[PDB]
Amino acid sequence: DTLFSQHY
Amino acid sequence: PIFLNVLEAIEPGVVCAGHDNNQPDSFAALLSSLNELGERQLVHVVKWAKALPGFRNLHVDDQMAVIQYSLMGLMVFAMGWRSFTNVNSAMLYFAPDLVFNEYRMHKSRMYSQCVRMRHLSQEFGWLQITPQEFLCMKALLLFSIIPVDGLKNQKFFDELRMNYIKELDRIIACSRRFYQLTKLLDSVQPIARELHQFTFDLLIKSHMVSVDFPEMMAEIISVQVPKILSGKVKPIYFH
Ligand SMILES: C[C@](O)(CS(=O)(=O)c1ccc(F)cc1)C(=O)Nc1ccc(C#N)c(C(F)(F)F)c1
Repeated sequence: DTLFSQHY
Repeated sequence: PIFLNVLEAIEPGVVCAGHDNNQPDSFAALLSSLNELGERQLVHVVKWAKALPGFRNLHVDDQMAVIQYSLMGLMVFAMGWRSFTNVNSAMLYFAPDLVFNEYRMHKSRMYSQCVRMRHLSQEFGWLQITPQEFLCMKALLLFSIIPVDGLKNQKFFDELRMNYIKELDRIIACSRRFYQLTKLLDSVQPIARELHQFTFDLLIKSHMVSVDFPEMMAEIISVQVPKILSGKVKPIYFH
């Protein structure tokens, strides 16, 4: 969802 | 020394900002580079944190939360250490290509916070902090800010925090030392909070002042940082 969670 | 072996092994190396040092120090220019630098450092903080002893024990969502909440404090603390070791706290060494002299501090409109960060950087000299103390204290700063209502698996987090405190004490193994280091750790939080306030305000008015934020830093500022400024997410102080 979130850009961070997708980076993570 | 196993725990210290691991911290030294995983410590991120040098991160450049990509700052164009031929342009003049404008607010928008300096800011745009700090924001770009912040994303670059977050990419390294994530790889670091994922590699720290026990960190993968946390629920994944708690892993992501704690990195995002603690990123500012981590970046300030590591910056103060770079400043100390590179330029004896004479100037703020954000990156090799983004070193702040006084004029920069003023041009960035972050002067009061820069002064606090330089004071922190001097503390590293005034306390004779060792590279090993530096590394344990920085590892602990990741576990120093949480939702007042707790994390998804709060017990796992408390047990990790407890063990990082114990490692810091074992690296001190005098009670004066511990008072002073815990006090230095606490002094990071008010600086991080002012930077978070400045950062949030800047993002709200960013179109007006021509400051560029990478997409992922925008999301963090608008989603995570307001939990902190609203008091939902708060630092764990020792003192
Ligand atoms: C103004 C800003 O660009 C905001 S940001 O990096 O996008 C940021 C955004 C969200 C956060 F939760 C934390 C930090 C910033 O604080 N940059 C920044 C970059 C590098 C370093 C270093 N070193 C620092 C500081 F912590 F040292 F001040 C700050």
